[PDB]
Amino acid sequence: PKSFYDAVGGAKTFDAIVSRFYAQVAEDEVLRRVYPEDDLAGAEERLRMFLEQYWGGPRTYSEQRGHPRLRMRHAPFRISLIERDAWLRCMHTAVASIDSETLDDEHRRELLDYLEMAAHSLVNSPF
Amino acid sequence: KSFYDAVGGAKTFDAIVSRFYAQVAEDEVLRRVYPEDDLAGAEERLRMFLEQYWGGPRTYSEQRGHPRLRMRHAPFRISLIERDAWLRCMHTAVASIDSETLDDEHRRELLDYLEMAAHSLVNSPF
Amino acid sequence: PKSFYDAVGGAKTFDAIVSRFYAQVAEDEVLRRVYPEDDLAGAEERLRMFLEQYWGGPRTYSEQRGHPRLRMRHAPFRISLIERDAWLRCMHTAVASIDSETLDDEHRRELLDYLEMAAHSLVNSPF
Amino acid sequence: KSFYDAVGGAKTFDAIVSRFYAQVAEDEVLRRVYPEDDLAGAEERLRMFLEQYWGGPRTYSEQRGHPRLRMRHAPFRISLIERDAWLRCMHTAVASIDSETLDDEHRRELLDYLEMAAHSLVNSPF
Amino acid sequence: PKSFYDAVGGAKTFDAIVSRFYAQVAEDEVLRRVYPEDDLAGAEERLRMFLEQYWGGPRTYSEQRGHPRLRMRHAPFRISLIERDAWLRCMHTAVASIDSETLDDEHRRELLDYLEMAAHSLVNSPF
Amino acid sequence: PKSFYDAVGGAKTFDAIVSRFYAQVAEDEVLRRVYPEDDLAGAEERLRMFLEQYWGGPRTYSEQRGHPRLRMRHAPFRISLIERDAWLRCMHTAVASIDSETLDDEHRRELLDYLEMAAHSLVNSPF
Amino acid sequence: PKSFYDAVGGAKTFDAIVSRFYAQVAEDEVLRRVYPEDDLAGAEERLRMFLEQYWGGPRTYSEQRGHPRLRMRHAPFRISLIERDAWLRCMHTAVASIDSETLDDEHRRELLDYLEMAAHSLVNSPF
Amino acid sequence: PKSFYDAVGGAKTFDAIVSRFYAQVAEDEVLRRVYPEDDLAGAEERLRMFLEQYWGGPRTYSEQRGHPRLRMRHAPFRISLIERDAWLRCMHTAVASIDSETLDDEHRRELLDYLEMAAHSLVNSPF
Amino acid sequence: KSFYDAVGGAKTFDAIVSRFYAQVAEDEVLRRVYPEDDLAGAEERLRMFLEQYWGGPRTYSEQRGHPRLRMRHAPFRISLIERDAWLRCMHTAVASIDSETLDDEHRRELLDYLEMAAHSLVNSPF
Amino acid sequence: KSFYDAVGGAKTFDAIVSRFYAQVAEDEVLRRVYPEDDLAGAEERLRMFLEQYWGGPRTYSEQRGHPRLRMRHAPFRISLIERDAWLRCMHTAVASIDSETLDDEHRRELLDYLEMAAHSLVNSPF
Amino acid sequence: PKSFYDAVGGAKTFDAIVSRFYAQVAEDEVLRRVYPEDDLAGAEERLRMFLEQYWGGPRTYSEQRGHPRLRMRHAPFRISLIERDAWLRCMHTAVASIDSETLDDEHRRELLDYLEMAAHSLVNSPF
Amino acid sequence: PKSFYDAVGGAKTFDAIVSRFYAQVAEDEVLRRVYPEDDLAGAEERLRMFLEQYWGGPRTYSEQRGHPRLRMRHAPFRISLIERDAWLRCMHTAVASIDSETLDDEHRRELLDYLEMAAHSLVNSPF
Ligand code: HEM
Ligand code: HEM
Ligand code: HEM
Ligand code: HEM
Ligand code: HEM
Ligand code: HEM
Ligand code: HEM
Ligand code: HEM
Ligand code: HEM
Ligand code: HEM
Ligand code: HEM
Ligand code: HEM
Ligand SMILES: [C-]#N
Ligand SMILES: [C-]#N
Ligand SMILES: [C-]#N
Ligand SMILES: [C-]#N
Ligand SMILES: [C-]#N
Ligand SMILES: [C-]#N
Repeated sequence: PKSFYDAVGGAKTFDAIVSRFYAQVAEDEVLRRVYPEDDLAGAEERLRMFLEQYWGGPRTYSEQRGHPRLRMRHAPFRISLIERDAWLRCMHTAVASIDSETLDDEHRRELLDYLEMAAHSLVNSPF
Repeated sequence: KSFYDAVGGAKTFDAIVSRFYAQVAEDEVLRRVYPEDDLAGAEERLRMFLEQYWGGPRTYSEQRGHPRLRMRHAPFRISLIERDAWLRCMHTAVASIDSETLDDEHRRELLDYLEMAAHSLVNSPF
Repeated sequence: PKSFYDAVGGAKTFDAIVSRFYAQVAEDEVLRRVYPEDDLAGAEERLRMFLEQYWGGPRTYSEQRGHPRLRMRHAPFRISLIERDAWLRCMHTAVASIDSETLDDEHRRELLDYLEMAAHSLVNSPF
Repeated sequence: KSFYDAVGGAKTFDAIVSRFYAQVAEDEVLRRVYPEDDLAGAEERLRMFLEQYWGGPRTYSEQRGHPRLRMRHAPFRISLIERDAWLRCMHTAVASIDSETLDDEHRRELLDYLEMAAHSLVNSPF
Repeated sequence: PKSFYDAVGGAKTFDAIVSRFYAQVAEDEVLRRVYPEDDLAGAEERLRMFLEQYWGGPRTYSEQRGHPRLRMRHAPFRISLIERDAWLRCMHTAVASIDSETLDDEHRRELLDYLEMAAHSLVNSPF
Repeated sequence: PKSFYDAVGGAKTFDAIVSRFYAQVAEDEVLRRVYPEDDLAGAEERLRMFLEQYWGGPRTYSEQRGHPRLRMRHAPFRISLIERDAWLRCMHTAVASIDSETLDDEHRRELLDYLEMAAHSLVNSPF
Repeated sequence: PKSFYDAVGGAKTFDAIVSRFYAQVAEDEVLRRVYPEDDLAGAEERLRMFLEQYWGGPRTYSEQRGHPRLRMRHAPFRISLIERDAWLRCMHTAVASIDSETLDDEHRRELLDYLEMAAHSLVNSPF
Repeated sequence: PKSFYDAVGGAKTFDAIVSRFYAQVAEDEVLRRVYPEDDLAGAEERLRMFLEQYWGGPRTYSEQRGHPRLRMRHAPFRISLIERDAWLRCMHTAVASIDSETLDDEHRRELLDYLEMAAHSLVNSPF
Repeated sequence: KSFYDAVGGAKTFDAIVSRFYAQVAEDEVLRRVYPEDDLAGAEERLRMFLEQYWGGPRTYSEQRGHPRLRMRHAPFRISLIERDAWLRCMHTAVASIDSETLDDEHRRELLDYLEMAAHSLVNSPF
Repeated sequence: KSFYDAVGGAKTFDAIVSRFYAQVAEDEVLRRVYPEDDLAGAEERLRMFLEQYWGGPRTYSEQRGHPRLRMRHAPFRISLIERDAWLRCMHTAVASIDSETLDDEHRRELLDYLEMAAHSLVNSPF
Repeated sequence: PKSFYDAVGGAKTFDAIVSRFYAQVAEDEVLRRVYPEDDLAGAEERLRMFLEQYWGGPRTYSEQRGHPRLRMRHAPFRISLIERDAWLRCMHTAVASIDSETLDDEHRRELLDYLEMAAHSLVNSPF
Repeated sequence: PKSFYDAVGGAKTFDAIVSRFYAQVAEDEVLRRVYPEDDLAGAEERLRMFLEQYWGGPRTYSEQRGHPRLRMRHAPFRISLIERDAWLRCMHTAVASIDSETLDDEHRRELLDYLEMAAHSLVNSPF
């Protein structure tokens, strides 16, 4: 279709990204100890639902979670440039794992531009 | 041989669920409850769920994860009235399938399942 | 202008109501099992913040928790008429413990009418 | 006026549940699922629950604690067959109450609840 | 004659089936959400012990856990055809991983017949 | 037949005993440290159900929990004479709180003889 | 005499400071974008209660608001260096309006050192 | 009585102080949110053991816990003047509950002086 | 009647444990493991524990809390050697009590208990 | 170098444990506590544990998992009577092993251990 | 270069040993049941920290945790010869994975000699 | 280049800054009392790695040190306003030792703003 979500391959693509992302998080010395060790599956699910929604996919995230209120969702954690950069490192790996046939050069840039902006907007701590 | 295969698999479930969701679209009661405009996503997810439920492809759980139907319906006020409207549309959809595709035994099992599941999802007094 | 909140004695009144409500809950065969055993302090605080906001007091609740989304916040719990009635019993006890000088008949009635309707609107289970 | 008082309260619920459980005793399907002999305790617990549910005395939760119906039914295999037999018996018991006592709207409300609750408690394929 | 347990290679075989089953579970989007994430080792062991006993091996299971009472042990979980099918998928691959020298065609048949019947018997939910 | 259960006032009596016992348990320097502190309500309920069943009341305990297997259910805890004595002190207080019209002298003596014997039977540790 | 609160003039002084502070906030281009849009009366009350309690005066703050969680209560708002500085300007203005007889050199310096450290510590945003 | 501990009545006195102190904590708006709600028995016990040891009594505290290292022990907690003042308020109440024959004016003063100083030494946060 | 009362109550326990801890002070193996000087506190706590264990006053748990003997012995290296020295001191202390106070059956019961308890507290290979 | 190898390894532990469990089968006290008939699995598991404990093969943990002996003995009432019967039978078994295979130092070390462990496993006043 | 820590490659080497140790622990049937499943990252971190300090590197361990007090750290666990042997197997594998260029034959002997003596010193249980 | 780290000269710049910083600490009357007593070599290395990572350089800090827990890591040390100011003096001196060609006015301002905020936020002591 027309939606960014469908253009990039819909649910299959977002599951692939968020899934490979959280696998990176597991091996990430920084983020390993940020994400609640006991709730890894649920965390992945919420991030996927959110990104699906954001890019014009299902609006399930909002029905389940409310307005994103990301600032307040991340308030429990001390996110400095170090966490921001680790998150982006993991996400860049995840996104780079998607072939160019599925994910355009134009769609890739748009996505990465958003992620880069969003991650910085959520920094809430000097260390 | 799975139920899914026995009843004609993908074509049958697409026929049922597309006919069901075409009805929802024109149903006063249900239009009020389903998200406001394009029911394309709702149709896809329902179809995928039923296909996996009856032994077909596992693409529902692949795309939506472990089923948590009560929680997924929780945002919506499903009273007896919505339940009955849903069941009417679904009975209509199933009735559109011929006896050669969906034999009497499989028809009864499918309908028995859907009625009880629909009752089990009622989550609101109004 | 005079707010319902100030008219009824503000923070002090709402703290009396909610604390006494939560003390009744602990004593209630139905409800003591519903409220998470390990988070009664926070639970009490969130209800208090919500009610203070609803009735014209501080708007901290919305800042901290977003839109009330009460249906989704109660979704984790099977609330039938039995839990609704037990909730109203406890709340009625709590409200009755406020004197009439503080909470006059008119404001008492308005409060109780709201709580009755709100409790009825949160029923989400047959049993 | 609670629903409980409107329909005649304890007198009515004892009449409904007495007549219900008298049928259970002779229903081969249900006789097999209920504990093997004296159905007095099962009758008393179902009656107490219904009385509390509809706004009467709190004896049920005082004696039984917070309602946990799915878990309390979990030891028993309640398939569609048991559900239907339970419902048949309940309808038959409710039909014994006159219209002066249980008017049309209340009768409908009660039956609607019981049908929905029974579907919601099915917990076995056979 | 020989026990079923000894005939198929006893503890080593049952350990292999159940550990491979449990690794499949972790990679199963349906089932990884159903098994308590904090208790996977203990859950594996209990299944292992049950199976060893059922097939004529050590009766430690009964000593430690009492009668199987599998219906009540599974009551805490909503097991529909979806979870039943996912369980059978994971178990089928685990069993398939045992070679024919260890696990006869006749024995393999008998084991699988039982697991398929038992998994179906434990469905307790419409969804 | 007349059950001991009915003779001593049935569900109401057993609820009063077990509820008062557990309130003693909370003020007990020995026992408050033995009972998992996040599970006191479920603990109270299971003991109530067992005691109702033992004395000829509802057989719900057996349905929900199987055979009592009290030895194996207390195996997780180090029960020495110190814990036995503390348990009995609290239970004696709880039983003493029931009036003589509800619980007459001979039923009281029978109930207490059983509890004393049962408490001693669950001793599993030297300290 | 004894407490910092009494030494500096108590309720009188803190009302003078915070009222003058929050009258500054109302006209402040930076801060009016961050404080909740209209009536700053509740904001002033809460800040004043907090400061009064912090310095050893009445415990009204915690009685009405609970245990201080300043980071979380500020988390809804974007407090960058710009807002921190703006807040400190208003506060320095407010403190400078108190004469030396009421707030002597020693207490003035102590107060301002604290406010400086506190404000810096509440920065939670890059922009 | 030659040791401070013995002079003031030993174990009985210290149990009474710390017991009553912890009861005050539970009623304290500031402090009940600071002490982990699932570990109150243990926390009371550790403080008792520490205080017994500090004042010339049993040296069990250091056997069990090592060197006090109170600063590091309190590092997980934001202790500002507000928490310091509330702790001291609860402790003054506890100490005041002991008669003067048991704890005479001279020992009371030494104990209070120490507790005031120690609470101040543990402040680690601006709010 | 409690074991505690049967053996003469406080006087007997004070006699046993005082004589026990007087031995400890001169036992080179035990002197090395008990904290370095005044064993008055250790003696008090052991006595209170044993008095409560055998049905006497609850002073032990009142002052010390719920018993956690393994954790309380954990700071100390109790090998077979320390276990045997402790047992010998206790045997010697118990032998100081006459048969009129501590009859043959209660003596055996006490000794059997101490032996079991002492073995269960060994926590070191050296 | 391993205690297991020093005492003659598999042959020795099979010798000790087989003769031990032969005694068990004929022991009134023990016969009552071990599972009612074929002591074959019990013998196997004890042997494997002792073998692993003393530095031999890891077959025990491979087949049985992390050791949890207290919990594994919990189902059985092991009073001092059962402890003493077990120890007698074990001492008999060990005494059937000659000094050249099990020298005086390894014998004492083995017996010290078995005594301590058996004492630590008493879990019942009767 | 000078300290043992530098001689063997410092932080890099110790991270490799401990990390590889903890991977072996996860596949050890004895030890995976001993280490708290919910705290593996922290466990590895604390062991790394301790070893780094012990061999003359950073003294962060003592700053954060105090004197090692390893007997008391291990008291919560039943460490018999079986656990001792499993630990040493895992650690020997981890150490053996370090090349002889990084870890001298003389430094390897010294490291392993310490580890073998320490593991034995921490045995605290018969089974 | 594009990362802050690269734009300001990367490894060379950070080594120069932190080398010059820690050379001062050694002879600083205030700071020498707070840093571990002798060889400030490890401290310097650790601070450098941290700042390099923080500004988008190598991840060597998290690789060797884990996730930043700066508050906890400074917890052992009494950092009042005096130590804060002494630290900032030494750091401002080190930063001033870098020429404008290497370290932009723009980048210098950003770096200094961060260091001031970070340092203020790490104050953990009244004295
Ligand atoms: C900047 C570094 C970030 C870190 C360290 C981080 C970390 C976390 C953590 C620890 C959680 C809680 C996990 C859970 O329990 O759900 C979370 C939640 C979440 N994050 Fe992030 N995150 C970062 C950035 C982002 C970004 C850039 C996005 C979107 C573009 C995002 C979207 C979400 C969503 C949608 C949730 C779930 C919110 C909910 O509960 O509904 N995060 N994040
Ligand atoms: C009782 C009457 C029912 C009503 C009024 C109802 C209504 C809805 C609505 C409004 C949604 C959200 C649609 C969207 O995504 O925009 C939904 C989702 C869904 N429904 Fe129903 N539904 C009913 C019964 C059922 C039954 C009986 C089933 C299957 C047995 C079912 C299966 C599903 C599934 C699989 C989803 C998607 C869940 C997810 O993956 O997020 N529903 N339903
Ligand atoms: C009908 C019976 C009700 C039951 C059984 C019930 C029970 C609960 C429970 C168990 C929670 C979770 C406690 C927590 O952790 O926060 C909760 C949350 C809450 N409830 Fe209720 N409740 C009922 C009705 C109401 C009503 C009538 C109101 C308002 C008038 C209300 C307002 C709230 C609020 C504001 C929260 C916190 C939501 C948040 O997280 O922000 N509840 N309730
Ligand atoms: C679906 C068909 C049903 C069947 C076959 C069934 C059967 C049973 C059985 C066998 C028991 C245990 C009886 C005993 O104590 O010996 C029971 C308990 C109970 N049932 Fe049902 N039941 C059904 C539906 C319902 C419904 C619809 C309700 C209420 C709306 C209900 C309410 C209860 C209550 C309150 C108990 C006692 C729970 C307790 O306090 O332990 N049942 N049922
Ligand atoms: C139908 C799909 C099934 C699902 C989703 C499922 C899931 C579960 C879960 C979540 C548990 C609790 C894990 C724990 O011990 O903490 C469990 C326990 C257990 N399951 Fe299943 N299971 C299924 C089928 C089966 C089958 C077919 C068998 C036997 C052939 C079985 C045997 C057991 C046993 C023996 C336990 C441990 C009971 C105890 O606590 O003693 N399960 N299962
Ligand atoms: C001798 C001292 C005793 C102690 C220290 C003790 C303690 C405990 C504890 C800690 C639990 C587990 C609570 C939980 O986490 O669920 C428990 C369970 C239970 N206890 Fe006791 N108990 C004692 C004696 C008794 C006696 C004498 C009886 C019967 C007269 C009894 C009956 C039960 C029952 C029925 C359960 C629930 C088992 C289940 O899970 O179904 N206990 N006890
Ligand atoms: C750094 C610059 C600061 C800014 C921009 C700021 C801004 C705000 C805002 C917008 C609110 C919510 C206002 C409302 O209720 O409508 C608030 C609340 C509050 N602030 Fe600040 N603040 C700052 C620093 C401080 C400092 C330094 C303190 C005390 C030392 C402080 C103490 C408080 C308190 C006690 C509350 C009320 C918390 C509650 O009970 O809900 N703030 N602040
Ligand atoms: C200044 C206000 C204080 C606050 C808010 C406070 C709070 C706390 C909290 C929350 C804990 C952890 C509870 C636990 O799990 O053990 C704790 C531990 C402890 N506190 Fe305090 N405390 C304060 C002052 C003091 C003072 C003045 C002393 C000594 C006179 C003290 C002695 C201790 C000891 C010995 C522990 C246990 C350390 C251990 O784990 O061994 N505290 N405190
Ligand atoms: C096995 C040989 C034993 C040795 C070497 C030993 C040694 C010790 C030592 C060194 C202490 C600390 C003394 C102090 O306060 O300075 C202690 C405490 C104690 N011991 Fe033993 N002990 C042994 C066996 C036993 C036995 C068999 C019992 C009781 C049956 C026992 C009961 C106690 C009690 C109640 C305490 C005080 C615990 C507390 O409240 O902190 N001990 N022991
Ligand atoms: C104190 C007297 C003892 C008695 C009466 C006793 C009795 C028993 C019994 C009845 C069983 C279950 C047998 C079966 O599987 O059918 C058992 C299991 C076992 N016993 Fe003992 N035992 C004693 C002491 C010991 C000692 C001292 C050890 C080792 C030092 C030991 C090691 C084991 C082991 C390893 C098992 C198998 C545990 C498992 O893997 O499931 N026992 N014992
Ligand atoms: C003998 C076999 C051993 C076993 C079974 C064992 C097991 C454990 C376990 C389960 C923990 C708790 C993990 C945690 O921190 O959550 C732990 C902690 C620890 N162990 Fe071991 N360990 C053994 C030997 C050793 C040895 C030989 C050393 C030193 C060379 C050591 C050093 C440590 C340290 C430093 C900690 C963390 C202490 C702290 O909390 O600060 N362990 N061990
Ligand atoms: C406020 C004034 C400060 C003082 C007095 C101070 C002092 C110290 C001291 C004494 C240490 C331990 C040194 C050692 O390992 O021997 C340390 C560690 C450290 N500091 Fe600071 N510091 C201050 C501010 C800062 C700031 C602003 C930063 C970064 C923006 C910082 C970053 C670090 C790092 C990364 C460590 C090592 C943490 C670790 O990996 O263990 N410090 N500091
Ligand atoms: C549902 N649709
Ligand atoms: C159900 N009766
Ligand atoms: C903040 N005011
Ligand atoms: C212990 N003495
Ligand atoms: C054990 N034998
Ligand atoms: C800190 N440096």
